[PDB]
Parts: sequence; structure tokens; C-alpha cells
Amino acid sequence: NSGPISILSYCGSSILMTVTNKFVVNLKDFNMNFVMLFVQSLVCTITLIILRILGFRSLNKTDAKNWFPISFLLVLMIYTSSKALQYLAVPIYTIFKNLTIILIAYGEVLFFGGSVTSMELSSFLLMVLSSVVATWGDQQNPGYFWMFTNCITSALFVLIMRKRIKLTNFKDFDTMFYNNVLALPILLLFSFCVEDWSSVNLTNNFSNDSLTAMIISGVASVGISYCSGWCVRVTSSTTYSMVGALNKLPIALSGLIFFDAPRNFLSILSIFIGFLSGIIYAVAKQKKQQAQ
Amino acid sequence: NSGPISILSYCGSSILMTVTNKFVVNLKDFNMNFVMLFVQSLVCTITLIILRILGFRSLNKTDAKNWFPISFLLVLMIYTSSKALQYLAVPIYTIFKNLTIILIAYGEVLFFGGSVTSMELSSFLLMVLSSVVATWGDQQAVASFNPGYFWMFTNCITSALFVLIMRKRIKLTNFKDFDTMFYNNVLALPILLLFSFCVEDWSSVNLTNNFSNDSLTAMIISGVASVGISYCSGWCVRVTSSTTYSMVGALNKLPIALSGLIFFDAPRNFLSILSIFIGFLSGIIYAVAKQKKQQAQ
Ligand SMILES: Nc1nc2c(ncn2[C@@H]2O[C@H](COP(=O)(O)OP(=O)(O)O[C@H]3O[C@H](CO)[C@@H](O)[C@H](O)[C@@H]3O)[C@@H](O)[C@H]2O)c(=O)[nH]1
Ligand SMILES: CCCCCCCC/C=C\CCCCCCCC(=O)OC[C@H](O)CO
Ligand SMILES: CCCCCCCC/C=C\CCCCCCCC(=O)OC[C@H](O)CO
Repeated sequence: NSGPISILSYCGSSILMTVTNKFVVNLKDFNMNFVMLFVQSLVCTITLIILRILGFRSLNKTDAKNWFPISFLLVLMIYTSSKALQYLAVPIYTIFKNLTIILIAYGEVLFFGGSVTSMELSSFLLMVLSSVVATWGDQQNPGYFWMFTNCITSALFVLIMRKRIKLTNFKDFDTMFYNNVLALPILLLFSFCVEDWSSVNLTNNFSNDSLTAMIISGVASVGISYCSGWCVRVTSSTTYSMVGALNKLPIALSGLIFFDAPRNFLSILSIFIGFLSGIIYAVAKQKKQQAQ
Repeated sequence: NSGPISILSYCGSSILMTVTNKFVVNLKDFNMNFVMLFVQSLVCTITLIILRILGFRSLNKTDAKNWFPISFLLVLMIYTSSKALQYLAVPIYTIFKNLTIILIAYGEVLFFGGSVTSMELSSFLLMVLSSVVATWGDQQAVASFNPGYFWMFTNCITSALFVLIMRKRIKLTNFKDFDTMFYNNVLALPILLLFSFCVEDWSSVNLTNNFSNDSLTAMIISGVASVGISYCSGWCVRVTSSTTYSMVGALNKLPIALSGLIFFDAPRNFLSILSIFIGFLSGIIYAVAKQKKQQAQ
């Protein structure tokens, strides 16, 4: 586990999680989003514990209270992100979620000090265009405030995890385990603070059937769980933040091939612009090694 | 005459020419652009000879047939723009004309061999955003769409083939300013009358009534201001870089657009403003890029 294998790994799970959540679990637009994530991180936790007794990990209290900010950034990342999409459109959220990419690249400079290649700067802007270009080819204040929060919480999150990982020599699995376990409590705070619970009404909603999807989702979410922390650790907090935005293209590109859906050339340019953005960013990484 | 002083000259001239064509001569959208522009190239021609005898330039036959493409490239650059602008909105025309900056920067690779700094690449992409961002912040048979984009594809290359070749033949023929100004004005004058019959419709019973003593007087007014840009356009490309002239020219319209928000109580859009300040960022990156290029060697 090192090198570009991280990125190919992150794809299959984000590819698996996108398909599986839309093919395996049809209409996963549940009443309580955090509960699905609570299981996705809980089914992930159980899966690891089964693996410890068949051979991976460790348990501390010194590292423990230093990771809680990361998890708290995660759930807040979702709460802010979840709240952004309530008042915001999907394409524009990508634009700001793509604008977050830049600061994350320059946020790594404040945690590790590296320089942002002028070529890397070009790639991110192309995603911005590919983001805007796609946005300009579609239709549909409260939102922007939460997106201003998602941009920062998603940044401080992916940044800090990468910090504490290399600080506590957290090998993979270790990253996965702590993020799954420590998020479990915080989700119950936001699950109780945000969702509506009613034993008269919702106790019937997520019945014996629905949980099958939430656990099915968790098993598929196992991939993304392990690979996210593996990507940030080996490569860069920028690399993980970039691949996440790039993934939706082959998924979006798959949506145009595998589907007879009304399209627009503007939408296509965005996807191919995003594809270009990777090539520049892919080559940009090359110029860092060769130059130095 | 050298260095960034060129840019202010090309800027001030493009700015003075913008006002003079829009405030002093309102409805500068004439029925026959080539004749209006033919005068602008004639007053420059007339203007130059008076200075030729008051002190700058030269006339050849070896230079002549190597310069004819520029005037033809120059006038053709306009005809494509005029015909492109018929089917396209002002902001969208801006986007592609800013995309030519990329090829022009990379067209220089085919003409002189310099490298396009990744930092330079950043600016050009940003210019796209300030252009793209503004377009998304605006209002306005398929076979009617495409005719514009088609005419724009030619303007983009002729706009490239134009400023590119001139800068080469300029540095090849040591064309000092005026020479750049003179030759493009002189050799273009005939082509302008060429396009005058090729495009315009003439009717002395009807069109003779259009260009009256007011409008006819105006056609000279615009040329008087265009003396700057004419001398400064070729001055800009020569001293700095064929990219710089293609960049500063695109940069100029920001402060004029910024004037529209300040000097005017006009409905605005934050997107429009973001675009403009995005453009300023575009310059600063390009300014540093030029700064990092000269510093390196
Ligand atoms: N470290 C860690 N990360 C996790 C875990 N579980 C989920 N994540 C991460 O939480 C994020 C949210 O999950 P996804 O729904 O898979 O998001 P996505 O595929 O990355 O897509 C995002 O960008 C798209 C545009 O490119 C958007 O369309 C999408 O809505 C979302 O914002 C992802 O980055 C995922 O890797 C876990 O246990 N641990
Ligand atoms: C509602 C909209 C809200 C506002 C939307 C804003 C969009 C901002 C876009 C791009 C910013 C790019 C910033 C680039 C800063 C670079 C500074 C720097 O340090 O550059 C060094 C680099 O190496 C030089 O190549
Ligand atoms: C509304 C439309 C918006 C769409 C906008 C689309 C822009 C695409 C145009 C040009 C790509 C220019 C990038 C060319 C690739 C540069 C490669 C490079 O610099 O390579 C150096 C390499 O490392 C060897 O040294």
C-alpha cells in the first residue's frame, strides 16, 4: 500500500459506492442521513474488529483525544455539506467544492510547507471551468453561508487527518478505525440535534427492510472508508481532495454512454475539461519530482 | 520607447478611442465599417506624411509583398469579427477572443521557441474565468448558432496569424514604430475598399443620405483617436511580446467595464464584478510571469 495504488483504490470504492448506492440500494434518500452514515461507519467498525482477530490496529487514549477534532470536523463536514445541498444546487456545490481544492492545496503549505506548482494551479482552475462550464449548462444567500462552512470544514478535516496521521505514524486501517469509531458518538449528537425522531411515526419508517440497505451501504462503504485515509496519507491531502472531484466525471461520463439521456455540449466540455485537469495535475506531480 | 510604457500607451489609446467612439461620436455603429475604418487608416496615412516632413518611416517593394498578408490578415481579422458579432453576444465573443491568448502564447512556440511558463498558463485560464464568469452573469435554428462560432473560429486564428506574423516581420525587418503604423495603414487602405464593394451595398439615392456632414465629419473624428492605438498596437507587439499585446488588449476592457459600475447607476451582478476582479488577478499573475521570465535569463 503506497504510490498511485491509493488513487485506483479510492476510485473503485467511490465508483462502487456511487453505483451500489444507486443500483443496489434504490431510493436511498432516507429520512435520517446521519443514521445511514452511523451504520456505514459502524458496519465499517465491526468489519475491522473481525479482522484484528484474524492475522492490524491499536487502541489508545493519548491519540484518542487528539483525533476527536478530526471526527468532529467530519460530521460537521457532512452537516455543513448536507445543509449546503438543502439550499444549493448540485453543480454549483461542485464549483465551491472545487474552489475548496485550491485552499486545500495552499493549506498543505501551512502544515507541511510545500510550494504549489504553477502547473498545479492551472489544473485546479480547469476543474473550476469544468465545474463552471458544466454549471453553465444546466438549470436547477442561505446556501452560500453553509457552503462557506463546508469549504472550510472539508479543508480543515482532510488537512488535520493528514497531520495527525503522519504525526502519530497512523498506518492504514488505523486511520480507518479511529474515523469510524469516534464518529459514532458525534453522529448521535447531530442525529438527535438535526433529524426528527418520533417513535409514533419513524419507528415504522426504517423498518426491518430499510436497515438492509443501510448495512448493505456500510459494506460497500468499507472500501471508501479504508482508501480515503490511505490516499491522504501516502500521497497528499490535495491528491485525495482532487481525485474526489475527478471521480464524478467517469461516473458522469458513464451516465452519458450507458444512458440515453438528454445532454448538452456544454455539459460535455465540463467533463472533458475535468479530464484535462487531471492530465495537467498528473503531469504537474511529475514536474515536482524531476525539478527537485 | 521601450518596456512597459508601451502597455499604458496601448491602454490609454484603446481607452481614448473607446470614449471618443462612444461619447463624442454617438452611434459609431455605421452602415459601412470598412469606409469608416478606411478613413481611420487614411487619416493615419495623411497624419504620418506630415510628420515624415516634420522632424520617421519608409516605403519599399521588398517590404510590400511581405506585409500585404498583415493588412489582409488585419482587415480579415475585422471582417470575421464584424460577421462573428452578428450572431454572437458581446460576452461570448470575449470568451473565445481570450482563448486565442492561449494559442497565441503557444503560437509563439512555433515562431520563436520560448517556453510558455506554467504561471503564464495560469493567467490565461483566469482570463477565461473572468470572461466565462461574466458570460454566466448575463442574458444575451442551430444552423444560425454555428455561423457565428464558425466566423469566430476564423477570427481567432486570423487574430493569431495577424499579431503573430507582424511581430516576426517586425523583428525581421527592424520595423520601428510608424513603420508598423504606416505599413498596416497604407497597404490596408486598398483591401478596405476591396471589402467595401465585397460586403456593403451601395445606393447613392439612399445611402448617400446616411453619411451626411455630421456623420462624415465623425468618420474623421474616430481616426484622430485611433492614431494612438494604431501607433501603439504595433508598438506594443514589437517591444514586449505578441502575447503581451494580445493580453493587455484583453485587459483594457476591465477598467472600462469597471467604469460602467462606478460612473453609472447601472444594474449590476456580483458575478460581473467577480469576473472583473478575476481579470485583475489575471494581470497580476501575468505581470509576475513576465517578471519571472525576464528574471530567469
Ligand atoms: N476517512 C474517511 N472518509 C470517509 C468515510 N466514510 C466516508 N468518507 C468520505 O466522505 C466523503 C463523502 O462520501 P461520498 O458520498 O462518497 O462523496 P464523493 O463521492 O467524494 O463526492 C463528493 O463530490 C461530488 C462531486 O465531485 C459530489 O457530487 C458529492 O455530492 C460529494 O460532495 C467521501 O470523500 C468519502 O471518501 C470514513 O469512514 N473515513
Ligand atoms: C460567490 C463567489 C465567492 C467568491 C468566489 C471567488 C473565486 C476565486 C477564484 C480563484 C481564486 C484563485 C486564487 C489564487 C491565489 C494565488 C496566490 C499565490 O500565492 O499564488 C502563488 C502561485 O504559485 C502563483 O502561481
Ligand atoms: C467555454 C469554453 C471553456 C473551455 C476552455 C478549454 C481550454 C482548452 C484549451 C487549451 C489547453 C491548453 C493546455 C495545453 C497543455 C499544456 C501542456 C504543458 O505545459 O506541458 C509541459 C510538459 O510538461 C512538457 O514540458
